[PDB]
Amino acid sequence: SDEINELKEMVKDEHIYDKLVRSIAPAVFGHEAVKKGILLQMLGGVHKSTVEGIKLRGDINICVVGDPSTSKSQFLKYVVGFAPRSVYTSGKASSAAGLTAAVVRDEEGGDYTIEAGALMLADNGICCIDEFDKMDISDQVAIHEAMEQQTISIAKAGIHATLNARTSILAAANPVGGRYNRKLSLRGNLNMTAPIMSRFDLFFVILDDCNEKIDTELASHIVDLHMKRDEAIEPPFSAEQLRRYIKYARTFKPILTKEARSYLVEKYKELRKDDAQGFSRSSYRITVRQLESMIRLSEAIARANCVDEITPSFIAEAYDLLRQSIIRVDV
Amino acid sequence: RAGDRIEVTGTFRSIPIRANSRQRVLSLYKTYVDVVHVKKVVRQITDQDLAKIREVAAREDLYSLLARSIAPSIYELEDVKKGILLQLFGGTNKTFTKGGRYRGDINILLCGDPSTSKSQILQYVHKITPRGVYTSGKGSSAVGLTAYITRDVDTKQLVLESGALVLSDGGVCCIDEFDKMSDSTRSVLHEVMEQQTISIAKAGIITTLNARSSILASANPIGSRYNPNLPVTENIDLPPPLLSRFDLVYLVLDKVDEKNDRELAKHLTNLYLEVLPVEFLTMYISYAKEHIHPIITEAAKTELVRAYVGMRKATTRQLESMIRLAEAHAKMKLKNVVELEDVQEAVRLIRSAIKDYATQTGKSVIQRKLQEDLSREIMNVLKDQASDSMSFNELIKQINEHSQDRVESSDIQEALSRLQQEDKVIVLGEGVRRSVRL
Amino acid sequence: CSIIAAANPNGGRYNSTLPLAQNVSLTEPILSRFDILCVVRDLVDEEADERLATFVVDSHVRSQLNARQRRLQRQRKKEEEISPIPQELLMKYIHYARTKIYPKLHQMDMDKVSRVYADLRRESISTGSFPITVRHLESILRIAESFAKMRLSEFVSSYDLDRAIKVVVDSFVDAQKVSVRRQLRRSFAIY
Amino acid sequence: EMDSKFSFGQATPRTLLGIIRLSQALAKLRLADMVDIDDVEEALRLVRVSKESLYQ
Repeated sequence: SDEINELKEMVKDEHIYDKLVRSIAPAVFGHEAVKKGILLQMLGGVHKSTVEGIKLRGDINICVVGDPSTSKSQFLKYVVGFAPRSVYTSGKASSAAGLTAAVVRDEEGGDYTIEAGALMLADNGICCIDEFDKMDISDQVAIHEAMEQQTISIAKAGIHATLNARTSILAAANPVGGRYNRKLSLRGNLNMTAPIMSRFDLFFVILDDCNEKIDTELASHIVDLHMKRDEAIEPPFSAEQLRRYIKYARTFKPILTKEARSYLVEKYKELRKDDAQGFSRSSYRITVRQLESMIRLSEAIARANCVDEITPSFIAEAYDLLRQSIIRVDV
Repeated sequence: RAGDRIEVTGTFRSIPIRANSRQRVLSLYKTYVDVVHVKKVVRQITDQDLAKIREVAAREDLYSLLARSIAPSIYELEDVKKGILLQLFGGTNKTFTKGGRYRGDINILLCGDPSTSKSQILQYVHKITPRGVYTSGKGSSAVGLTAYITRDVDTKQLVLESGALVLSDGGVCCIDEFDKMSDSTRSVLHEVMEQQTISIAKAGIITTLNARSSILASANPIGSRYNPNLPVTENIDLPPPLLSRFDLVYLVLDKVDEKNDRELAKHLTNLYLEVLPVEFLTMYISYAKEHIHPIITEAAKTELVRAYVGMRKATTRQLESMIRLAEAHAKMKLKNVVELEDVQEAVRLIRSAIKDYATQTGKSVIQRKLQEDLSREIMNVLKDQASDSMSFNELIKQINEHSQDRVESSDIQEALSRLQQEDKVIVLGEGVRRSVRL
Repeated sequence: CSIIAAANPNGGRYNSTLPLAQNVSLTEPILSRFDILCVVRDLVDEEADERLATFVVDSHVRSQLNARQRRLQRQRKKEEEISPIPQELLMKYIHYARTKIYPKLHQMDMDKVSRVYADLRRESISTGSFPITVRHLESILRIAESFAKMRLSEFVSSYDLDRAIKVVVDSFVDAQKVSVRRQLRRSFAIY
Repeated sequence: EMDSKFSFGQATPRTLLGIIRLSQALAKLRLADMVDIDDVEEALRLVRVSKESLYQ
């Protein structure tokens, strides 16, 4: 066809990294930091790893906390139709099953049967759960088990089960008071325990302000949308030609081949001496766990621009993306 | 269909039965009747009704004419009568091809004084809609709503009957007891508030079936009243997310009120001794709620941005759904396009919503006053010892003595759990502790 | 059955200076049904930090009859960079390292351990963090003959005892207090 | 009163319509068709002993 030839024309463009980020969602304005991150979550990274042993990480997992009834809820509406087979669950029913995995009682010929829930059917699916504060104190290690590697285990009144929910989660919790303080860190305002945050990636929390200008332009931004028909806004791509485009993007495997790994190691070695502000400073010490994300995002951004190897120029946006958001942590 | 009052015009017959299942042996017979005729006890749209309502549509006071028609016995109370017919005039599905999928349905609620025809109004709304629901006192539940496994007496197999929220495909969900509802449920209505669907995780099958729905809420107080000169939100124990899942709320008022309760006694003095139709207005709206899909001109958006620039002197959720109700008021009478000035009383109704929160949920004054105060004393305690020994008998003393602005014992539990995560203290039961070192 | 575990303190590794009853929520007697407490430490380094950092980056670089064996020959060099004795066969003899050989002991190489149990229990009751009992010394000789089973030998040497001593005594004392430095002044008397 | 010490009731017509109901009820057992003030004083005769049954 010519649509299969349309990709070959569209792969020979230049600013598609900047063309795509403007053409994500018409229901949002601005926030160009978090628009970059969700697109990398929309694609997949790499999963092939070392031999005879550990299977490493396969994806990234990003959250954004913010004040409720704001533009945080629009991406959650956006992704669940935009993504392949991706389910959405509030994650409030923390009693029977679902988020927590728990078998059913003896019915019609047997107990110990497997059950559904929004992790098992997210096998290469991008599930999205919100409202971290209102769950119980037991599941916060259960999904923490589900995050570090890609399998979960169960032995509740039956034999051990070897199931591997190949997942990539998306989160949006709530702050401790609904309004985010500025002079402090989010170590108080994370409203959870410590090691799941270090198990997580970084966030780019959405800020808030009441200015005379931004409310006026957002008012004009919403009325033509809330028109029955004012389709004067032009995304420079359509939905489905973007959808088949990433289906071409997933069929590579770029490998770092240059000697910028020697350039890479000094940056983290400089980085670890910053967030540790003392020998008795807090245990949010960004350790060797994050080095895997420090390269597996770094290949995925080059997997967006269809380049099969890693340059030291491409990891410039990789270093600061934690670092501009870790200085959001570090005051 | 099964389950109705019935009359039959039947003849009579009788049949034999075999006693053993495999012989020709037979003797106590069984009778049965054979019916000849049975009796219980897109509408055909004419044009005289459309001509009749256009006389009423020529009358400008149709809002006031529908204000007086909804109350055959109820006291006047003009403010509650606005949104009820407006929710009954439940917009349309202004759906785009790509992006959006917004629907103009909104959600009103009410709470306040007990038994002010809170149920009979809901019964009156059940009259005006033919295909609707009716909630019960634990007739439905969390697992009792949908997602069934039930071993029926005819075949002992699976059956998936829909819940009431899916069952209102073409009606208005009337539902109650939203302060005594269990917290195993009151967790899936957020999804039908948001994705308009019910996700079923049952042993049978998975299904993301939608639910074209429309809701109103009839809550109840807890102690005695709506407790004025207090924050009214802390009475109704409720997740502060779902406060944002209602556009405009309103309470009712109460007082001694000797000029009005005397007048309200004169109403019940009457109505006992010795056009306001019942279905003719129902065909008037159920024609209009699918034929006319009106467009908006620029003449509304200029005043619309003038409200928000005066509003900032919530952000967008309150500012969005007002158009979803300003459309329906224009869709009520002038069934072509928007009206440039019917928004000027649509802003009056939501002005009554923000009159109810003059005086947590959406408020941060208390948080600011509390945390700063909490920070001083902890630092002084940390400074005072070679070790980090802060026992329970110490902290009940001096801390309580400090300032009598905070409560006695309802600030001694939650003062540490938020401070647990900020490298300060640890919990070792109702007693000894261990604090921060340097 | 055998039991391993993956314990996790309430936050950081040094959640207190005080003993391990203040650190873990697990109480005393169930904790005493184990043999040893492997504890990790990582504060601040450069040359030990790169020794992980330059190491782990190369691991991610590890991503027809002849060609079936040429891929099998490719399987050799991918795990034999520095050639650390590959796992094609090393697991293949553990199965009869466990069901074919049984070890025994001697008697002339015993009473050096007598003061080891007695003095260290004495040194940790006046300084009581968590105690040792009759079962720790039972675990002392047990992991001693574990090493000698890997010589496929049925005996117990002299080299294996002090090896097995100097993996338990240091791994007990190195979780005490600020006063681990004073205990290390006793440590080389064992060696 | 407005107190949480003893009593209930906060002046609703839902309390009022009961005494309208039982008035014609006592007029039914005592039919002389004398629905007047003397009939309804028997009604308030029975509601004053309804409340303050706890005041001893």
